[PDB]
Amino acid sequence: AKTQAEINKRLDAYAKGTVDSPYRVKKATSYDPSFGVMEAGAIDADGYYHAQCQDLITDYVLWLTDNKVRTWGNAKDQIKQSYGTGFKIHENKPSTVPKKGWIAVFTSGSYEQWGHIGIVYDGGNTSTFTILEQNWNGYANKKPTKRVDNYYGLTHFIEIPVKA
Ligand code: MMC
Ligand code: MMC
Ligand SMILES: [Ca+2]
Ligand SMILES: [Cl-]
Ligand SMILES: [Hg+2]
Ligand SMILES: [Hg+2]
Repeated sequence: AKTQAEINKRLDAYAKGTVDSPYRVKKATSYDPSFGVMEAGAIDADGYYHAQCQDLITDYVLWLTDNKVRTWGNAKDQIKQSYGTGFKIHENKPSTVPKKGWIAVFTSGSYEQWGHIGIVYDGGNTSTFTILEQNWNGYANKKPTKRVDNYYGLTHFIEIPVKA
């Protein structure tokens, strides 16, 4: 498990393009004509579809679990598997405020077909929070980027283990 300080450091490094990850693009990379050239800092964990939302989580979960757990499936499929001990899936109830480093999973509305996923950067309040995510633009080309979300379509949070 990682400490909150380690988690918080890693989130800023994702957003800065400096994260210690072997899946971070070092030089602008392209292989899929349907997507934009991945900029330095984009995370591509599977070698398909350039830098999608789930690529970020694959990397993050690998890091949290010392490379023991590789995610499978699309964003929406993350709530149908377990990343292991100390990971907990919570339904988003309208009371529910997430914590920094938790994983936010969108599975309804326009997000239904593949889902969307990202990391809670600031837990916010009941109205909004700040997410760190890839590919909210659809072009699969940008590094992880922060966005204010209003909980629309957001159905679950994955609580991650945090070391004292
Ligand atoms: C490798 Hg944590
Ligand atoms: C609330 Hg699990
Ligand atoms: Ca990818
Ligand atoms: Cl997405
Ligand atoms: Hg640990
Ligand atoms: Hg939607």
